[PDB]
Amino acid sequence: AIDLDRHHVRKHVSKTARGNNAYMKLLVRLYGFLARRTQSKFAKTILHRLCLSRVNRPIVSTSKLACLMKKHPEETAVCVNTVTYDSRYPVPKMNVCALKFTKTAEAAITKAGGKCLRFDELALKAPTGRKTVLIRGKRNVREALKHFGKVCAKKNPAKQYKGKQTK
Amino acid sequence: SKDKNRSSHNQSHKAHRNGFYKPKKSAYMSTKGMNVQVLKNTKAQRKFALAKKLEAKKAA
Amino acid sequence: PLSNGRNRRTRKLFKRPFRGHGLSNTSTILHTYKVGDYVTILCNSSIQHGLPYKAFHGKTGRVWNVNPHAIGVMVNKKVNNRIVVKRLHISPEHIKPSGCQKDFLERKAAVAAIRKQNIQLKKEGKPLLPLPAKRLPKQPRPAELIKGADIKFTTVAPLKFEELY
Amino acid sequence: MKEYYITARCTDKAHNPNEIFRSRVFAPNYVVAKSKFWMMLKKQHKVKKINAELLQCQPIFEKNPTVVKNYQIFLRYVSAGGIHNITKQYRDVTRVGAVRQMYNDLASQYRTRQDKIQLISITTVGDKAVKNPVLHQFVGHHVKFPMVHCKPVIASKRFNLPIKAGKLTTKLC
Amino acid sequence: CKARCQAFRKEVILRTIKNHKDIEAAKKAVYTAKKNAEINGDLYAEADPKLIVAIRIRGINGVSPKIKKILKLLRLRQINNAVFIKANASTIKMLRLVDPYVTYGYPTLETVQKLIYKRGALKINGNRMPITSNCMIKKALGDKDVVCVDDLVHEIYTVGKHFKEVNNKLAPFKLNGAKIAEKNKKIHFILGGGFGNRELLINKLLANMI
RNA sequence: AUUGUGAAUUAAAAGUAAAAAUCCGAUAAUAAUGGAAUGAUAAAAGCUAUUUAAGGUAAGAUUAAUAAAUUUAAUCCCGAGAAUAGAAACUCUUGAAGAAGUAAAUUAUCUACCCGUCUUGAAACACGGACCAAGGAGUCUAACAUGGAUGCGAAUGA
RNA sequence: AUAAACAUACUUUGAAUCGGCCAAGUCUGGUAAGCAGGACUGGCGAUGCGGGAUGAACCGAACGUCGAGAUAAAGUGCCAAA
RNA sequence: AAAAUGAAGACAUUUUAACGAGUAAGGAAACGAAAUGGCGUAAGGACAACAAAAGUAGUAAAGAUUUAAAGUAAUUUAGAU
Repeated sequence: AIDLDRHHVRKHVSKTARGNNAYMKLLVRLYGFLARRTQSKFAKTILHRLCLSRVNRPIVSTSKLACLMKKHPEETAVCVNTVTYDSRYPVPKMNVCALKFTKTAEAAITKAGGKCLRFDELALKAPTGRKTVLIRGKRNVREALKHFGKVCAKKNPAKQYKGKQTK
Repeated sequence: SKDKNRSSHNQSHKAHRNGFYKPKKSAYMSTKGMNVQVLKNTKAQRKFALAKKLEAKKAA
Repeated sequence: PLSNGRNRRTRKLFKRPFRGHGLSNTSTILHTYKVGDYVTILCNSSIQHGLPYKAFHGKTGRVWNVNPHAIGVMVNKKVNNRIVVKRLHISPEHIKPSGCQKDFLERKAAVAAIRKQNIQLKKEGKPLLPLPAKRLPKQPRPAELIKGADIKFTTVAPLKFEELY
Repeated sequence: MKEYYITARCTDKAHNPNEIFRSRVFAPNYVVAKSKFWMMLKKQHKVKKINAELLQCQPIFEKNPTVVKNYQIFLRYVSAGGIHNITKQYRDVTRVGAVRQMYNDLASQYRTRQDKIQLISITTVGDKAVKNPVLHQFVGHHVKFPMVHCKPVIASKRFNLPIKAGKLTTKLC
Repeated sequence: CKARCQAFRKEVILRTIKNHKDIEAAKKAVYTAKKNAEINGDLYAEADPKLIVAIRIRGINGVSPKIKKILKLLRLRQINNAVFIKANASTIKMLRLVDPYVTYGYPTLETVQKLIYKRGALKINGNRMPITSNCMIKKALGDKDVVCVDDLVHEIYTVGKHFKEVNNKLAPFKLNGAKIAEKNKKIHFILGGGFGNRELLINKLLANMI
């Protein structure tokens, strides 16, 4: 035979839309077409982020969008994830393109004079991406990450899943 | 029922399947336990430089 | 089956060099170590206090912190299937400056001498010098001609066996 | 078996680079011949391949491969006991031919494989200097013997029939 | 439009003529040096070869980890696989270490020509594409000033400036079977075996192997 | 005490030092003539013919000067690119009186130790198994965690 | 210098497993053992194929279903292809 | 694995390249370029002659015995009694 370091195994990268969502299937069909034809790194990025699992597409709040759009007045924030609403802080005027908008987030963005776009309108208006800012939410804020590891560790102890008689 | 005590057979073959995990770069850059006076000087300048950086931000 | 003492199997490792007993040179305590330097850990049995563990003997490490009496050294240690970072604090008596970068610092200096000439030469507009050639493994030597005027021949043949008794 | 003429020089501190080593090496090819040459240098002059340059390696062809000569070979071989020096004589028309006989003859009479024999020298001796008990009889002028019990010869493999017809016979030949 | 095909064909001829000039001119210079040295009675020392072709002789079973790594560094991962290797202190020591598993020597130009023309291939986009045109060679090695198959042959034989990049693109050759040795492949070629350094005699083996 | 052979060496003649045959070295390649396995059928970056001419690096040829030359000059020859024109559609045998293939039985050459399990190792002189049918063994409730799909999101559930 | 993008760095969750055995240009106890125990590596276990008549470990070589060739260990009086 | 094409064709697309041994063990379902592909048993909700009589059945169901066909295989299909 042949002395290979390792045998061929499936590459651990998603290439389609997870689940049976008919609309999310068409979005991947649209951006898989755009990235192949336009050969734009922006469409390759949006296509890749559309294929992540739900846990890997964390939310972005209106407060975080406002901070990132401060020095970008006429721009379009583009986050492939649900956009929630931070009720603690005001929402300025800005245009956001996202997969889904919370009822309160959509009201707040619209009431400020902004716009809530979907990814087909963004591809229709800015296919290769010209006045957009790519944004993704934080991943390590998940509480599940606290318990990972060994809680007896000297350096970075875990968080000891609560249970029988935990003090 | 005497049994074999210990053997290092096949141990190196195991340790190299997933080879020796080198530490990342951040391991070598830790500063815990440095010289006391050196940390004081570094903290003093980082506080001075940050305040100067911040007042310009407040100015504009 | 050895024991688990801190200084086991050190009859030969911790022995002082032949005719090298007593005090050490004063260069050991006078040499100045700076953070980022390369040092070699060399346990000195004559100074029992602060003796580094025998597994670090002869290991080349980097200085990461300099204290009033001790020099912090950062070396690599091998564990089950990984490599960990060990940070120590040894007195200067148990370490020694390392020459691991001795020849590298000559090549760094030679290229700097050429670069300093190149900037000047470009100021006068004259052509600039080329950088020194990189080291190569011993290359196949080229063809050559040998003048036979000063050439002598000695025949080579198997030798008749002679008894050593 | 072929004979080669090999020369080389040593370029280092120990040996001055104005002294050239020569040898005449018998080997099946030039690659084997060079290996014998390098071991002679290494075991007799502390010369190694990594610090020496080969110059020439040319075959030596027999000048008149039609004249019968009595060859004498001085060799040393290693047995179970120790190391001994032997002097065997062969009658052939080529130097490489005589060495081929010597290797075959030593492997049979003494059961010594080739990698125990070092050919010190091979020369040519006179007609009356042959001392081999059997070979001494064929060096005279009036050698004459009837080869009896000849098996009949076959022109080629074409006529090598398995079963023949009629009776069989040898030849007083 | 497609007028570049004629210009490309002309350009290839110009390169081919130039390459054969360099090979023949260096061949002549050596020949006269030997001739003149004999006239003067002097001694002429030939230059050591700069190119080596190595063939993997044994299987993939029963190899020490040190030997296993070296054969992977030389891309000899299969029995009856030949690659071209530069000659220096590093590689010669590496080939000595794996001597029982390889046989190697110094190829001739005709050996390089036949191997590249018949068994040649290139790694394009991770695909071992066999050589069928100069356009595929121009695409892969255009940045290295190798635009036809004769630049590929000339560069390998003379070991030019871009030998590493050209050689690393050439996929390891897959060869046939042949009579490996006289006794067996368990002894060195010096003893009449199969492995080891065969010097120029590796061309006879490669003749029955290509 | 006249003569014979003779390795080796030498003179003169012949010889520009490429015939053929054999041996010793070096090689194994281009080609041709017959086949085999898997295919294809189409016209060309086929092949051929006519024009000019990049080239022929020991060696396409003849010459001359000279020569242990892959040393120089001349004029003959051929000729790559390119432009212009040319050409490939076939025979025979067998088959609903059974072709090709496939299946069953028998024969012949090669080939084949008892399944399951414990075990480093069983075809084992280790254990269960006389044969057949039907039944026959990771399920349900409850708590937690990870993970993939789902709704909503400072709320979610009610 | 050489190799490396289906490279590299991983993160999470989890299965089985920790009765082993053999070889040797190796070692210790023993008179010695197809004995007991170890260092390094390759194997058998988990592994069929070609050869050694037969064989867990030896030699070549590791396996999708096939056709044609050149081979390896090793062989060429008949069984048995040469 | 990478390129190309992609509302429906179809054989789970087209091309190129590398690869395919294996005990214990793992790879749940769904995921158009599909994050392994499938066969079988029984029951529940649907669909099954698109023009107002809409799957098969006394012009012979299920079952049983065999003969052939499809599938690498689990199995399926059809004829005869």
